[PDB]
Amino acid sequence: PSLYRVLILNDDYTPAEFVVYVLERFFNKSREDATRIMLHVHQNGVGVCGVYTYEVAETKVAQVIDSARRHQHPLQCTMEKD
Amino acid sequence: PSLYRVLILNDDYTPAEFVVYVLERFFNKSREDATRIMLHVHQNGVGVCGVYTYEVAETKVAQVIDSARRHQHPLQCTMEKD
Ligand SMILES: [Mg+2]
Repeated sequence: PSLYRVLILNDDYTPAEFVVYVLERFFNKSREDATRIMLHVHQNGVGVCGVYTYEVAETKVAQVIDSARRHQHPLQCTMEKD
Repeated sequence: PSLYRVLILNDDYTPAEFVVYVLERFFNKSREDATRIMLHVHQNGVGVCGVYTYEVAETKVAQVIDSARRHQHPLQCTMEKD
């Protein structure tokens, strides 16, 4: 079964603390891991949030976009085969 | 040790035609394949260019950044464990 990684992209608008919040809320990240991934996205432009089956990855991507827009942030989230 | 995927990230400055050029030249993509990946960059924010050993991935990333900046484009190219 081929799994899929969920990615978040950097942007200049979305607050760092919201990205940490998203990682903790939707990707079961510890505070430390969420902070490191957020910083990785900031530094490298993209970061890996988790790995799931195709349909679950689709769900996570959707949940992040929904949350982000309702929080008034343009945060971009997508997926790739892992 | 894993192989490593080379990624190109979207930005609001780099011409589509230059992204296609980079994919053709540095990642040996056919015109259609280069176009396909470029459109993924545009719509999803990131596209996969190729998968290589670590040192070769580093080389590709470097060659893309070198080419991009000399052509006055801010195109970001990075790598992740595949
Ligand atoms: Mg893999």
